[PDB]
Amino acid sequence: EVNQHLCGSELVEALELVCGERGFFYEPK
Amino acid sequence: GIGEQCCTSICSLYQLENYCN
Repeated sequence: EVNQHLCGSELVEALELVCGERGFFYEPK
Repeated sequence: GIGEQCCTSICSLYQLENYCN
């Protein structure tokens, strides 16, 4: 089951589409 | 809500756009 989910640490990829260049406040608690 | 919470699907990327810098 290798889908584009976001479990473990693959969410940063989803947030990459958010701003990407400018970056984001990726501070997952 | 920015950790891997989104695991039951892919979470609308547009929804994560608010987290941009």
